[PDB]
Amino acid sequence: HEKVTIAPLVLLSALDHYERTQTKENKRCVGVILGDANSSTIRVTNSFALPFEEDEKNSDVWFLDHNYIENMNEMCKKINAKEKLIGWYHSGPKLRASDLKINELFKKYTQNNPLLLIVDVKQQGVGLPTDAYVAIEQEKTFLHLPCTIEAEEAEEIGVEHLLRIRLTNQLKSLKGLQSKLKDVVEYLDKVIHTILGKLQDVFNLNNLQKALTVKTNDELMVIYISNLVRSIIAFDDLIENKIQNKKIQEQRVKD
Amino acid sequence: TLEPSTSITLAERQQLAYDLSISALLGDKIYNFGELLHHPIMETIVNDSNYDWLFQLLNALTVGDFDKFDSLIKVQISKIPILAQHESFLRQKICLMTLIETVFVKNIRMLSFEDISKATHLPKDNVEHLVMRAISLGLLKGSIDQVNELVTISWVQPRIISGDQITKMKDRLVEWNDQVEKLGKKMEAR
Amino acid sequence: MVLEATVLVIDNSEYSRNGDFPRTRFEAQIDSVEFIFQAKRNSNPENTVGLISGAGANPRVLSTFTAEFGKILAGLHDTQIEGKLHMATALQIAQLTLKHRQNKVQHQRIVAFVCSPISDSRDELIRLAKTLKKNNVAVDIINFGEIEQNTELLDEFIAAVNNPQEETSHLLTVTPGPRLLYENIASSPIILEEGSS
Amino acid sequence: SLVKLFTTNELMRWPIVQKTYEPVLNEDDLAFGGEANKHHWEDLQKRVIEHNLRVISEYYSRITLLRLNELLDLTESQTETYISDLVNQGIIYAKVNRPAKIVNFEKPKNSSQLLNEWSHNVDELLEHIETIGHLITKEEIMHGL
Amino acid sequence: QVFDERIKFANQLHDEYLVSMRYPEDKKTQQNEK
Amino acid sequence: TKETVYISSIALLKMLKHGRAGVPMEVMGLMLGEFVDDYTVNVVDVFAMPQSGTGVSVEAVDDVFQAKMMDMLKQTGRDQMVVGWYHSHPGFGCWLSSVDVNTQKSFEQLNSRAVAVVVDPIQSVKGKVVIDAFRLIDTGALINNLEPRQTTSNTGLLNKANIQALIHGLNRHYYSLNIDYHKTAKETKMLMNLHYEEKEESNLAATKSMVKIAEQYSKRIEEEKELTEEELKTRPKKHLSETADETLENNIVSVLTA
Repeated sequence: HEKVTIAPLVLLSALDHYERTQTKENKRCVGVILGDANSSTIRVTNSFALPFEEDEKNSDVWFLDHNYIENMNEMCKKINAKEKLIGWYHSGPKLRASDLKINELFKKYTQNNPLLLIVDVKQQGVGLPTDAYVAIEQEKTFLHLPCTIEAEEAEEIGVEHLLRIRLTNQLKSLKGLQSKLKDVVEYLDKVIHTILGKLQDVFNLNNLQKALTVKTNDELMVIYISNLVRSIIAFDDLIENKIQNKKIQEQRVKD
Repeated sequence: TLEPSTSITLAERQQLAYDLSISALLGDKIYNFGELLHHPIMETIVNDSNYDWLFQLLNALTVGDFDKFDSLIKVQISKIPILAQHESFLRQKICLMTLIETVFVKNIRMLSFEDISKATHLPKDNVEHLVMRAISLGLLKGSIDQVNELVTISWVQPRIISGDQITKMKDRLVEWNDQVEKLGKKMEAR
Repeated sequence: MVLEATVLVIDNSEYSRNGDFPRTRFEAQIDSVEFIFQAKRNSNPENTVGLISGAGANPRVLSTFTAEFGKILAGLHDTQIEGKLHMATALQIAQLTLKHRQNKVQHQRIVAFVCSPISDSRDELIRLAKTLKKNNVAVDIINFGEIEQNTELLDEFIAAVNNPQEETSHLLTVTPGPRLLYENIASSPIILEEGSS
Repeated sequence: SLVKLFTTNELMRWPIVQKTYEPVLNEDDLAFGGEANKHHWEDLQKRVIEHNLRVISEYYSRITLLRLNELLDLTESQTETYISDLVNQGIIYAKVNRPAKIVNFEKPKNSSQLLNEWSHNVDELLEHIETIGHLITKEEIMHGL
Repeated sequence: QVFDERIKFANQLHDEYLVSMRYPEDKKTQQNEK
Repeated sequence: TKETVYISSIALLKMLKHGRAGVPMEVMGLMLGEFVDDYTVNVVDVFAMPQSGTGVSVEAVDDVFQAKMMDMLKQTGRDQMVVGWYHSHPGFGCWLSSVDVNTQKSFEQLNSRAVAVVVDPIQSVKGKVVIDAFRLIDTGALINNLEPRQTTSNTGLLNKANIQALIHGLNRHYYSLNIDYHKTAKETKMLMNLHYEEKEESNLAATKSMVKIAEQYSKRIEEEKELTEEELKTRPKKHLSETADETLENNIVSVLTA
């Protein structure tokens, strides 16, 4: 599959618009992304904002500015001519049912499949909660793609200036287990379709991990053997330094 | 596209059901009767005027009685050579998928010849043949061992529309969440 | 007359798809937009006219406020003439559209052409008229053949926003007598006292 | 239709058709023009044996010589002749056990190969966990309606 | 089980290496040198 | 004298990206924010001006394009006027040219509080952005001779040559300043997203090394044997310690897979 990369310039741009647009009472701020989707790795080097207002009790009322789309063409094209509109982004933690109708408005300006980017403004997740989706023909479905961080001279300089293993993964595995656990509890309470089909894929593919235990410990002892021959070398860098430090002490006594 | 518009009357719905009743019975692709109970197909027609054999097909395929298929399909239908070959293909797939969930406990999906032969009333020569054909179509993965008299079958079919394992797999997620949380607390201490 | 923003709404429903006008009114409604556009454009050198089609296509935003008719005419040919006219969600999204103007001192005005009775309830129009009255939103309702086969469902919307003609709440009805297209809005207080007609 | 039967070949009905229906077999017009009934069937029987051995090698882990001879419709000498030839060509690797009168079609794997395939499953399980994780929000429209 | 004790024996002398080597260097810092 | 100039975290990332247009081609763009008296310059948002072939001159500024963009920024939540503009001088130090003096003087009648910022993205690759600002004089704290710009502290003049020679003598178009950044609590975790999405990549690298576990340790042991002979024939330890460090990272992490 393809890849999606979001620069920290786009990250901080979407996260700052929360307090800039006075977004509260669980609302969203619809932006726009600028990148090159022609390659296999989608990289967004520019982003902007758009005014968005939606009623809480009415999902059929939403405001969008299509005039600002033509305003960035008179600006960005005079600086970077390789910037095009590959889609938009949202500041909400989870998508709603209105995103299906938003794709009809941007399909004329975008020259390719629009990209759906979701950025969590609450920062309540672990790692990179920012996710991306690609709308294709199912009627329509959203194909998720992994999100990475852009590494370039135009970003890491500003990141290092403002700012300056398994234990982290343990908290990440709990998020995947509790997500499926709470989904079953909410399902049984509201009743007594794609999740039920893919749910048993994990159960039939951790009692099954105990059959290879005989072959698992075969390569585990090699790790300790590699550490045993390395442990002897560890003393070679120590005792040798003790001999050198002893010769330094003999010169300090004569002083 | 027939339900929203374009002659939504029951006149075209009863005529369309004649095509699905013949195709779903002979079709070996997705289950046998599984797709009939999900989509409201039989609910749009009546129970009389040669529509009765479609409703009785559910109990005939579920029980597995061979004598029911003789009286269910007369000579005006079974005379086609297609159903003559598919006459034995209906009871082989359902009884094969039934033995998978029956023997399954934790890690053991293994079957044998006596469980398959007594269920389908077929000789051991057809156990390594008719079942092998379903494996090659993508329904199953594991194979059958003729020497040691052991049948090792993997899990492929997602088994849609179950509902019994939903309450059983709920405790599986709790068991997985407790083992990770127990090992996760030891990582913070040391 | 003065500097103001006008939001136009085109009606596309089962009645517009059926026999309406010998010129295929859906194409003549495009000319009806040209009639009011040339009148408001010649009045002031700077004007903002929007286009929103909410009938049968679900609420959408076609083109924003612009002083040229080039992009307005091309977007109408790609729309759909089927569906039903919903003015409940069409008028609510037009209020937020009024904020798209540059100078907020401009007069807010909404001109909508209703050729068919709406199937939506009238309860949402009661609270909508009271909100538009506080912001002084000019309401222009053009009813074509709506009062014949059905009553007025927008009468309750006009009654709550009811104000003298110097501000808002202007209710009009197309004359059933045969006449020219641009003459229907000439006698009505729409293009009167403007640059052209 | 015979192409899709390469994987499902049971060898049972093949000699029945091979001895009855030969439309393109012993009669050639626009390509070979025909040669002889034995020449077209000389390499034909050798290939049909190869189609069955590929299925058994990809299905049966081990099978007795008594049953293998009944599935190949050959003798004991003709059975090991075509099997041993495919081993030298680098196609099918099968260990024939004479005392047990069986042929083991399971190829040996090292400890690193068994643990490598186990690593692909762990990365595959994370794909299903990630996929279902995003389906909760996608299916929230129907659940939250 | 035996391989686990070899790591314990290797790291046991590592901590004692810093104690034995660094201690005699404490007096050379306070004493005045040329 | 010195003062405190606050710059938002979002403004720094945009100025570094704008300066990437080209090294030989100088870039210029506007800024937004507020002020506290004369001693505080708040930089909140920045604007990107179009390029010009005149090399950032007084005639390279377009007020028509400026008025159209600033009116559109009001719908995006920007209530702040223009606090100045930044001009990149890559490859050199922080100094003002003869063109920048005539260009900045033209904006004195428009906004007397405008600030001309000199950013150097070439020398900023070291992890700390080298940047300097220059502000016009609205007086009101000065008139003839006074002492504005409270809280003189932190660094000194530095810069390069011309503007360093005169500080209090001519304060009009140039004088030294300092750079400060103010971040909130929510802006701290914004840059923390670099490190279960990343958990899959941890086991993904272990999958490739699972089949290569025999090949990886084969090159490590044979390398330690060759480095041992070099230490014996010396009668070194630096190259030997580097190999043991890579072996430690390939062992404990590989155990974490179980």
